[PDB]
Amino acid sequence: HLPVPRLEGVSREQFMQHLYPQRKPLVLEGIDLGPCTSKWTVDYLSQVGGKKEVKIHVQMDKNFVYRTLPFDQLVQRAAEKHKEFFVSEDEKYYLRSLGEDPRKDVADIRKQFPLLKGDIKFPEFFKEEQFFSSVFRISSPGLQLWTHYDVMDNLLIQVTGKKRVVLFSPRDAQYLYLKGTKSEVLNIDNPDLAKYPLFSKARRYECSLEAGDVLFIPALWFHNVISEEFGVGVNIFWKHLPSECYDKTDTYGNKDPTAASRAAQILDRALKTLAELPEEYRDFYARRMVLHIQDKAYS
Amino acid sequence: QHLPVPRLEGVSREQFMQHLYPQRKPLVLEGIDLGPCTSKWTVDYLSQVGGKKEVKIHVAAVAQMDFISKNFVYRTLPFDQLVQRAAEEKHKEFFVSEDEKYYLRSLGEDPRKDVADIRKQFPLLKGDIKFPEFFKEEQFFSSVFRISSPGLQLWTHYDVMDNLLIQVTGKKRVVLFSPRDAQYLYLKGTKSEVLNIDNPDLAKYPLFSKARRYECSLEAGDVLFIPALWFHNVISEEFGVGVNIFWKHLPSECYDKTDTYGNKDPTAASRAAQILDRALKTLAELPEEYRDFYARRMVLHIQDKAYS
Ligand SMILES: O=C(O)CCC(=O)C(=O)O
Ligand code: NI
Ligand code: NI
Repeated sequence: HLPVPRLEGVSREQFMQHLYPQRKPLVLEGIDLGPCTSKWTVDYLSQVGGKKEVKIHVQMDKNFVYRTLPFDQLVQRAAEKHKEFFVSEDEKYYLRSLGEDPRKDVADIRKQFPLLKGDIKFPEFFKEEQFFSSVFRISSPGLQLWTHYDVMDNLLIQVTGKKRVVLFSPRDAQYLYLKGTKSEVLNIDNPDLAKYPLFSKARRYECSLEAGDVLFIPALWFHNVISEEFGVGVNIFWKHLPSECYDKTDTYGNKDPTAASRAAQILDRALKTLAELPEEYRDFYARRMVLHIQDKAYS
Repeated sequence: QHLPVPRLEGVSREQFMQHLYPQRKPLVLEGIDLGPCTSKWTVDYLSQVGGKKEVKIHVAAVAQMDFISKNFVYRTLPFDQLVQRAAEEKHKEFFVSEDEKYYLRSLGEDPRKDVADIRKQFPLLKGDIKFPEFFKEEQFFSSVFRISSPGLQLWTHYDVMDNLLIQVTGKKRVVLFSPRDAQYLYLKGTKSEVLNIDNPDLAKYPLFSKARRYECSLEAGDVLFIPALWFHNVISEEFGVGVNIFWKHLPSECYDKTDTYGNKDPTAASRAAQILDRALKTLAELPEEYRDFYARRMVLHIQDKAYS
């Protein structure tokens, strides 16, 4: 239960030249985000944001179904056991902003919530060219989000309400039972070691974003976010690598850099060759392979 | 773990070939009619009937031969003379030290083109020995003389062929490791860095600890079956003469035609490594924080789609 460092009065420069390079999670207390942290009450937020349709999600596994609703009702229901309901009386809601055409364009609080945007100052921790996306994350009290990872550097700004989040090192990948970018273990707290023995060797870092706190999540770091109370956050993705290194298709910040994806493909070719020797020689030379990859491309 | 390699007597060409062989495990066979070699081949006889065919030889100043440091030097001798020296302890004449040890491993006339064959190169001697007929004729790949000074310790290597190591004279301690144990052995090519296997430097080679070793000793008359890929480490305990017979377990097509020894890995496997070295080249131009993550993705993938 390692804790992630909290730090006050950290500077633009201090961050970029001395903290950022450490490549480790870190929360930043007392940054100036503007008025937003002060005036984004459920009652204000509904008014300002508007009634544009936002794609909704309704401990989550598919035990959730997607819906849609007017932004203003999304928030108001997020706060509320909601009276009117898509599925249940004790429904829980969850927003994750997306562009107009989700497969074409990234989310961006500027373009999509202009009026609300003017209320928040994103930390100037990266260069304006490196920007990737800005995302509203509004969830209801208690919601539990599977443990995923993102390929962009991330700033998770907690604007309103509390929120627990626990993180894992990229190197605790093996113990994570990775189905793509998500991990199989839903309940982080008391995990059925029965079903997944390895999840226990994973060193977890924990921390709790209080309204106004900023959590930095380096590229590749694993993280579970549980909304202690109701609240709205925004996180900001940005390109750590030269812009050419990433996936063009990717408007979520989830697809590996092409390089990873390319070498992962030729890897499947090497295996298609190997596969034609009797299992026993195939086994042998596969292990001889991972031996190689470890000596040379590890740390 | 320290296991024993089974020792079976009166095993027949059919049992071995049908029952024992497909098990793919080490096995020693006792009491096989090896021909008269086993009683005839004294050092005096071998010098004589073996002749003066000049042979390439390993000379070493220390029992524990080493490829990392390469603490031994290639030389040549007339066969008879090699035998004669291998059987002494001290030496009148010598390449390096009065106490130096010798190792013969029979080679073809032109190693670049010719596999070694006891038949072709020591015609008179092949007369005294009846190779166990335990494989199909067509798959016979090679047959090698092995002659060593007492107390000489070769290194842990594996071979790509199946192999019958025939212990004609002297006594040989042989410990083997599974091919799955590759991860514990600190290999560099078909060789292992761990030289001292009885008193291993665990400070230097920690993983060597997880390695489960089969052990067995070879006495005159004993024949040992060493399936391909099985690591093995031999130590002639007193001066002895072995011969060994490699042969193809796979479609002859699968092997590397340029290989006259039995080391070079099946072309396909070799292929996959040139391919893989390509992936490891493209990925390599990602920052290491990243590349490292995708390496570990890669091995996770191999242990699933490609391991046993
Ligand atoms: O007998 C020896 O000295 C070594 C034999 C060996 O390594 C083999 O037959 O593969
Ligand atoms: Ni995320
Ligand atoms: Ni060998």
